[PDB]
Amino acid sequence: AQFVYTMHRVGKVVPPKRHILKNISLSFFPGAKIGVLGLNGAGKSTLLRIMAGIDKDIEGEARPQPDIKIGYLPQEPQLNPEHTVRESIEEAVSEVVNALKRLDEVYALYADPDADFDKLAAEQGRLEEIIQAHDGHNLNVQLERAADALRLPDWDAKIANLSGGERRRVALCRLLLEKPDMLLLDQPTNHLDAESVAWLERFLHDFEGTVVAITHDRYFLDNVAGWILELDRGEGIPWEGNYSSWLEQKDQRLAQEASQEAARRKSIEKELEWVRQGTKGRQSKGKARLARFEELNSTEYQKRNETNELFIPPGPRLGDKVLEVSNLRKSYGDRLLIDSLSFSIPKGAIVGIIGPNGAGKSTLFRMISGQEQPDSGTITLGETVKLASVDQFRDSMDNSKTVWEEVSGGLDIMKIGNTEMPSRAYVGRFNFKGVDQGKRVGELSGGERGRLHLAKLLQVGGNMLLLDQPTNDLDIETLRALENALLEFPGCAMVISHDRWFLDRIATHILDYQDEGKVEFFEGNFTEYEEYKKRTLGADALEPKRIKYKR
Amino acid sequence: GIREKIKLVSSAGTGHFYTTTKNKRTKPEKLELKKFDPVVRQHVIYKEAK
Amino acid sequence: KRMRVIREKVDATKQYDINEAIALLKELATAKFVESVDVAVNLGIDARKSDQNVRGATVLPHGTGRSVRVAVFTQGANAEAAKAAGAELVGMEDLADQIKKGEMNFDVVIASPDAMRVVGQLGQVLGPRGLMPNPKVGTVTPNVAEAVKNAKAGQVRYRNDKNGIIHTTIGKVDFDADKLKENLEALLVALKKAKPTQAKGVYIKKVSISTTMGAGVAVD
RNA sequence: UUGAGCCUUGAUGUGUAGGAUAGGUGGGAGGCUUUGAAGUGUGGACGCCAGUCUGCAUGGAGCCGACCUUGAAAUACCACC
Ligand SMILES: Nc1ncnc2c1ncn2[C@@H]1O[C@H](COP(=O)(O)OP(=O)(O)OP(=O)(O)O)[C@@H](O)[C@H]1O
Ligand SMILES: Nc1ncnc2c1ncn2[C@@H]1O[C@H](COP(=O)(O)OP(=O)(O)OP(=O)(O)O)[C@@H](O)[C@H]1O
Ligand SMILES: [Mg+2]
Ligand code: NA
Ligand code: NA
Repeated sequence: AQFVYTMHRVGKVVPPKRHILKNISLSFFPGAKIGVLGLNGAGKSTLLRIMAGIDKDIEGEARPQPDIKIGYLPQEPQLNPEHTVRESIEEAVSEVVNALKRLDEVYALYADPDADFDKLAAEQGRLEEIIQAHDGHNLNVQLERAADALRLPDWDAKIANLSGGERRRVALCRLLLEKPDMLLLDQPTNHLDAESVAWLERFLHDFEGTVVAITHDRYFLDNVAGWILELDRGEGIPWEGNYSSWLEQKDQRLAQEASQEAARRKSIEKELEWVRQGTKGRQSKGKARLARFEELNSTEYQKRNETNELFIPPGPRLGDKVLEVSNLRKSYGDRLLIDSLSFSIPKGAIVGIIGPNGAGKSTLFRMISGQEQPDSGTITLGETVKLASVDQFRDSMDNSKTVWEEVSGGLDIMKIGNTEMPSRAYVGRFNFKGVDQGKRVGELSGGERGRLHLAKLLQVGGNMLLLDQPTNDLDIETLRALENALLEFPGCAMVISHDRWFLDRIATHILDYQDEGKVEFFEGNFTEYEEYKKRTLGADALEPKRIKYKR
Repeated sequence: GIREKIKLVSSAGTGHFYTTTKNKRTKPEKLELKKFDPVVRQHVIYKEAK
Repeated sequence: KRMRVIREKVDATKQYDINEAIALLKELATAKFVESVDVAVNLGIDARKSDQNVRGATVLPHGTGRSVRVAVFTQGANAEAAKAAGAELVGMEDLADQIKKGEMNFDVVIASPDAMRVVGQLGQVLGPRGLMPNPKVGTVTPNVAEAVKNAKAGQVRYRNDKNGIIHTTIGKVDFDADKLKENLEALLVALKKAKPTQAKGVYIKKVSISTTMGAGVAVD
């Protein structure tokens, strides 16, 4: 069984001397499915950037087999805002389109005999060969089939005027149109809804080539992965099994490491007590034991686990009238997202906003924050309400600035409502508890980017929160910390998310989008929402179709 | 000791490099200077490398 | 029926000589058809690669045994020459409105290297169909009689399957062993000429020859 | 008893439009089945749930192409696939 990829002694060093990856020796075999786990900063995206060939700085040797295609989807897929849907899409088939245009230019040869045959007719064969390498002529059908299978927006739509989920779908389609042999995915379900994620995971299970996927979720991982690469601090640990068994193994590993560190502390204290005694005569003391103690005094890497410190500052006191919408309606062109929506938000409530992609979830936040003007108006907030909004996109932070400068603005004392707070203490409240204040925004990882985003955008101190997909790149630990912080909140919050479990653990009012632009509002949590649906239900259970890619 | 060692590799196409240090934490952007290249005997751009 | 007996009759688990296989090929006389052939050859080429895709045309001593109606989309004073040189469908480039509508199929697409202003279907409706050829293939050139002669002689074009397989016709079994050997040798030498810049393994992974209803025997 | 590989024999390929599950070029004409059917009753398997493949039973000669308004054509073989 010839492998597909190999890494031997692969090591990476980041600023100062930090071995994110140390001695990672691995082989990737045909038909494999690997899920890469770890905390927010472990080095998963680093390892995939190495596997994509983008990073060659590493120590060791990492290489794929020759003439195998690696399709790399990062966790920051960039697209051309000028481009429309088709203008961004065809770049994945640009060879065929460019060659076809060249054929159109060449066809004037047989009209005008200028440099007739010995100069370009021979190259016409090379052009027809590059068409033949693909289907080429039946290309519009390929594009239509891909768009149908991935539920892409119509090609006339622009890219800036696109929802985050559909943006990720465009990136997925442009990646998979290349038709590679090894997929590298960096959180491929970042902004996807339930149907999109289910289709993607079925496709991944069907994929013939190798798949290496980074995921902070567990159910999609149980679906797709064949084995897990833990990727702890420094070292990568393979594992055969499911997420819960791997979790058990991980707790056992961390408990053993904690016990060994405690024993090390014990032995070091004992030997220090020995070192701090006198010679007692003209006898040994001994340099061998001194050397043993000096080498025993070493350094161990503590886990940079976020855990429960996510600091949501308390806003101003909130009256009973918080938010009210009456007959809200919004449409774009001919497709309408919200139609005759009315609801009131009692104080203290967490509102789980759910629905498919581009259904209007983010545009609702735009109206509430006042950046968009509804057709049917009647959005209102109580006079005590102070709004703090967290966007679906992090594209507002200066990647040059450091963490502390970007969060705090450079002022040593930070004002949060009534109380002045030390900026360094406030930043450290968001797990940047060391010299992590010095890291650059661009050099931060995706999960650290989300944490810094929350830190910068919760400082306004509003007692109404408008969080749009707040747990995008976060792992389970930061997710739990955020859930606890949201629970210990005096004000009220509206959270848009696609994590059903995270939304269920905190939501008190469900705002769910449906077809034909109806936004059903339900006061209650997800358990009683499901119970209400069961009480007044409809008889069927089959959502998907799982269309195809090939042919 | 946080100033790691870097070499500025000539863009003239020859293998020639000046060598220097750089704070890889506070200055992640790659260095770029117009230095003399004795191989071609012209001031050209040198870009940071490993 | 006759399959359920020729399956027992065949011994296709070996690799046969090109002339030790003609006897087994002629043994299929118990089958009822016109018994044309579908000789197929492999290649050590990657059809995912552009530079390994193989295409062209050949000339063979005998032909396919079926007339291929070739077109000539370069009308004008050369229209009479095209019609009288062997143009089974005389439709000029400016005369493609009515003859093109009337004829919904043909043998060889037009090839007019001195005049090829016609594109066709505006979306590859003819080029994608394969019939629409290009001059580099050997159809469009300054000569007009070349296309007519190729249509009369049944010059066959090579097409590259998804796995690099090339399929071709020789004709019915009424051709003799020597004629078959000559045509297969011509095909093999043409493939030798048209081997791409990459030569991996053997240029003929496997070669087999078969009838339209009978078995397919390797030629080694 | 197994694990892996290889050769064969099968089985399998639901986008939209289309008569209805259409893998790819074929390359050609009609063959298939009557060496007993286009079916009804029955049993398993697949099942993108439409459905086509299947072991049977008396009855055993009619199912598709060809015709085209679909990007493509009709398990109507052996193929190297
Ligand atoms: N040039 C640099 N200097 C210092 N630290 C850096 C540099 N580049 C990256 N880092 C740090 O390396 C760590 C690993 O980041 P990386 O993107 O590999 O993590 P990750 O686990 O894959 O992230 P995520 O899952 O959130 O996408 C982060 O803490 C990041 O701040
Ligand atoms: N200016 C605009 N013109 C036309 N269509 C627009 C415009 N702005 C947004 N849209 C479209 O309207 C819909 C509204 O989506 P929006 O960005 O409000 O979030 P959503 O789709 O509900 O959620 P998510 O961001 O989670 O995918 C999307 O389909 C989007 O592409
Ligand atoms: Mg150096
Ligand atoms: Na990452
Ligand atoms: Na949006």
